[PDB]
Amino acid sequence: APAAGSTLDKIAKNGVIVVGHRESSVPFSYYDNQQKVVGYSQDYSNAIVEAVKKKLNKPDLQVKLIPITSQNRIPLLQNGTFDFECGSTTNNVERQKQAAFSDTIFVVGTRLLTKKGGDIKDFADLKGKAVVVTSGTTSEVLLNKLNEEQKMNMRIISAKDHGDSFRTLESGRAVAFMMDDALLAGERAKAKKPDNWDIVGKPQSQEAYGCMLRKDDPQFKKLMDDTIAQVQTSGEAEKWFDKWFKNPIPPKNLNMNFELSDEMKALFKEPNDKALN
Ligand SMILES: N[C@@H](CCC(=O)O)C(=O)O
Repeated sequence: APAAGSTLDKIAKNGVIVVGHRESSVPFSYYDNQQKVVGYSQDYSNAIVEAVKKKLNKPDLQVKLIPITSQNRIPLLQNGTFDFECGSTTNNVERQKQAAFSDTIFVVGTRLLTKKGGDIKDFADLKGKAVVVTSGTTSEVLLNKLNEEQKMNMRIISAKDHGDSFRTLESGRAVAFMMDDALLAGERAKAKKPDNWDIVGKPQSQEAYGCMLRKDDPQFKKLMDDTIAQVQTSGEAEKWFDKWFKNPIPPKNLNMNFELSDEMKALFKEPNDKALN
């Protein structure tokens, strides 16, 4: 039975499960402009919600969706503003000190989005340039460290969410947008002129996405991991990948045209929660 102070206990006592979600993490957790929060990662959230309803024997359990940001996700998680979220949050050692993560659901490389006809081809070209990044992300940490350690004299602009960062680039307020490659492609898919943007540069890091939940809650993590494991090992995860990464997706019916890496296929065979950092 759920111990006091655990998430399942909180949900049962409050009579509702609070699902944190993203507004601009395409195509993981975002608004489809059809009144729904959708995406590859959100699909796991829905599966986890179903598992919770079953586990607690509450078929009519309330489900409340609350938007979160890269910057406020941990503080909101810690005071229980939301119970868990599946989106584009990187699982790393530092964050494990403040939260817990489910088995890995995606892997990304941190790169740059910039104009095709522009002069930015790699990270070295960013010296003395204006670069935008989303507040509270691993890319912001990496970019600031690179700026300091390599004395790049970059003017770093920190935006509230990925769409804001992209629009900063699109409107000429920055020459490049540094972020997880999948997210860069996601913002490009919503651009006024998608073809005008290229993802370039050597990845500054390889990062694993995991649904995030509160730390020291083994029972809720188990429920989430068990749900993820069945989705991945059954072949359902790949079907979700194809839907969100190989077919037209909202809100502009564009295609990500991504391919599932052999590494991801290996993980789907045997799910695990190892932080890549
Ligand atoms: N995955 C990175 C950037 C993307 C995001 O935060 O939504 C992070 O967790 O910081």
